[PDB]
Amino acid sequence: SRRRVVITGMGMLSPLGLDVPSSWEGILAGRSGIAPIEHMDLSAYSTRFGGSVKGFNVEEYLSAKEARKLDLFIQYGLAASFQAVRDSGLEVTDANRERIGVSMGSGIGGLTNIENNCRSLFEQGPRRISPFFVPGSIINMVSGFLSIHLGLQGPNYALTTAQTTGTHSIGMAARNIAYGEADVMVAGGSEMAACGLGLGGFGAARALSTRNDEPTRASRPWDRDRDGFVLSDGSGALVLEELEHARARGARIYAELVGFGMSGDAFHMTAPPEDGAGAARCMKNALRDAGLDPRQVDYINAHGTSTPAGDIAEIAAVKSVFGEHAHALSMSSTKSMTGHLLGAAGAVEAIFSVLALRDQVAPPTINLDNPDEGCDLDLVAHEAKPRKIDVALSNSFGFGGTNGTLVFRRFA
Amino acid sequence: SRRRVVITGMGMLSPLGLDVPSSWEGILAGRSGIAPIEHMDLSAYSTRFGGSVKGFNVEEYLSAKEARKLDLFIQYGLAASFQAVRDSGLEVTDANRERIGVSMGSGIGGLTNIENNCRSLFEQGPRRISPFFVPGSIINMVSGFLSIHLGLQGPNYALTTAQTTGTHSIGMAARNIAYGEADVMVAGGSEMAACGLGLGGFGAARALSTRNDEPTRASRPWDRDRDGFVLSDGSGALVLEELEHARARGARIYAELVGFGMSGDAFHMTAPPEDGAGAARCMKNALRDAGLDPRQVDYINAHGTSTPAGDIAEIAAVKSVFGEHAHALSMSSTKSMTGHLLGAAGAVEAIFSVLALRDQVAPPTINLDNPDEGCDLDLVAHEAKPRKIDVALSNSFGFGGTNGTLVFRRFA
Ligand SMILES: CC(=O)N1C[C@H](C)Oc2c(F)cccc21
Ligand SMILES: CC(=O)N1C[C@H](C)Oc2c(F)cccc21
Repeated sequence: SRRRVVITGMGMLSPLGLDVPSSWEGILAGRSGIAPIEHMDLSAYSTRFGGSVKGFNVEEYLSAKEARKLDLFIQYGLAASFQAVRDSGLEVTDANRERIGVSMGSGIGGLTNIENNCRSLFEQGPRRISPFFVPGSIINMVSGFLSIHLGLQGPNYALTTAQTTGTHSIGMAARNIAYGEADVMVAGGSEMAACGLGLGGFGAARALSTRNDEPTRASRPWDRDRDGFVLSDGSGALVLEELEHARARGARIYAELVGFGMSGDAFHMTAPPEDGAGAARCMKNALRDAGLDPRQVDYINAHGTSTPAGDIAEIAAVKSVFGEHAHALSMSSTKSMTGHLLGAAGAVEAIFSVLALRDQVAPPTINLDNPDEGCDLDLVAHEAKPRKIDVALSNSFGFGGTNGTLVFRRFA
Repeated sequence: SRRRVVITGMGMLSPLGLDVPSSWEGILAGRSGIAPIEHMDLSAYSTRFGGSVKGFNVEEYLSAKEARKLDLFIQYGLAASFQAVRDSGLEVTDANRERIGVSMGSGIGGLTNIENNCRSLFEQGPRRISPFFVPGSIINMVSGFLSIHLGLQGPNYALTTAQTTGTHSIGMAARNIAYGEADVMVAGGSEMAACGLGLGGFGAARALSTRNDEPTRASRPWDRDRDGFVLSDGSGALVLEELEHARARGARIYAELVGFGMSGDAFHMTAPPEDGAGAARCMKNALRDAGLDPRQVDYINAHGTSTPAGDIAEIAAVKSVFGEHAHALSMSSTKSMTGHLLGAAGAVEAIFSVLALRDQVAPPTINLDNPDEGCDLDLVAHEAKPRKIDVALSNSFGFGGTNGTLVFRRFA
């Protein structure tokens, strides 16, 4: 029968820091992690900035000879995963290794590596493709390499649900534990899509902000002057653990994962419906799953991408689900500061939602200078808001009409 | 307690055929789908052959306009999915659409689109990248497009576990139904990694057969002269359905899905442990999940990739799990005929496992001319074997050490 699931460990690389505390300090201070991209020449591109991980040292985690064969999305995913496992205090033994698994996802995975090998193929030939091309690039290898390094023999898989990946990964991992398929899961996501194909591809779709001359002000969810999302890199990982398992070993419990919702829009390959009907169905599924009155919700970490259609669909969904309570909860987009980490967005934002619960503070939506028509909720404009938070919701929506909602609450 | 899950619809593209019954006729006749790859200059490549889909007509499924937006692997995934839904007879309505979901996956995703867009980027610059590059290449777009086309509002997601993708997709969709998150799921996988990048990337690892002179004899699981796997393209999809839901509408039931197991080797990035310890744990987990004793298994559809280490690990795992029953079951690799469809392997092989139950026949392992040291099981060498089959397993053992096993049983 269905078991309870708590969060005992968290790990992060973000545009705001190389761990969780440094990232959360930036969040509460309203700091932007967005800047012109330094790692490649983008003069031919319509967008030349994003949220890079700054000063990442993979040799804090892995030998250079290994790191050299792994795409950055794997390196980031492993770094966050190692942080989360160390943060949990869990010791992997012969007695528990079959009961610990991993579900770390990505939207696009090792596009940098694939692009670089495609260049070798076209300019030189197939004789110059890296022997590590497949295991160093494909999405399931965060889960794979983490299991090899820590000895995890439980369920080993990866989700790829575009911008919903991190949320689905955590929710599905929580169901594994709930249903008895595992006692512990490391779950979240990682992304590094800032290569020519990624920036060029999102650029060709005209999905990105082109605020090149003022990158820190580009991501402005629900602001009338928003012009699309800001591409960002990094990783979030959480250690999810069955409650009695956590209690038995005296684990520090950050919060309880009480609800998970999924739904499909069945509307459009890339556009969200204006009424946010799929997002509403998803949140209602999650609140029913959590056994909650919707009035219990204190804080929503929105998807809040800074796209024209996405931001207004989320206001419409929150008003539909919460009615008059929509005006009492606080909702913010931390993508205002981090930008959009794509398949990692739901992972870092689950962590921010747990820290909102730990610290009793709603992170700000920076850059919300002029809220757009209908954007008249408490969106925590500009400055962090200390407040009572017993229940926090994290929402994600993605290409394919794919929706995910996580519901966290304080654990006594 | 848990609901029962049956198979009510199947769909396929393979190197043997453009649907299930054509592919299966090929399988029982011992026909190879392997041939030199056409319309590519593979001069510089060490492998020039594979399993292509022959004569695929996407306009049976999609408008020319929607087809131009989607990678081949997505086209193949949608063809299998549409076939499976038609085969099921299911009518989607306002009363059930929130209870019907999709989990169609891929191991490597859109390498053909990535190649073509790299060509544009490198030749002409980023402003020639296709506007539909990202949404037309990402792995969750089979689930995405299918949900939009058929109006499916249930759980919408995509797995990517390398060569285990199709097995995991089917198993996790079965869990969704068994635990009441959906009543119907479309599940499986699709792959198109011919392309220069697949043949080049697997070739760089020296993982492929290089038997260019005799492509149909290349894939020879457990044969002492095997020299690696054969890359193949296509798709498999099943309609999974809660039993009472199937009975109420008078569905034709092919078989029951009674067990699903997962494990991680936690061993190596691409090679299994010599004794297949992880594969043994996975099969034991799947049998425990079905409440079956190993003695009850009649037929195993092996992973059987034709890699020297993989094939011998499976023999050890099966001997380990089945003890004095290990010679009584029949185990065959249909990859001997189809080659290795990577993330679609487990999807087409689940279908072959269901059809073994329907038709009471073990498909052959073709090319098994000289079984290797210790390969002394009933590997159904050369010719199909009519036999009693009540319980059929399908195994996938993929990169990152990620394992899946499905257990099917006759339904009456
Ligand atoms: C875990 C793994 O696969 N390792 C770790 C091992 C210590 O070294 C490596 C290497 F040199 C090159 C590539 C990978 C690895
Ligand atoms: C030592 C080092 O730089 N770090 C930083 C990070 C906050 O935690 C770590 C970890 F959990 C596992 C391995 C390394 C590190």
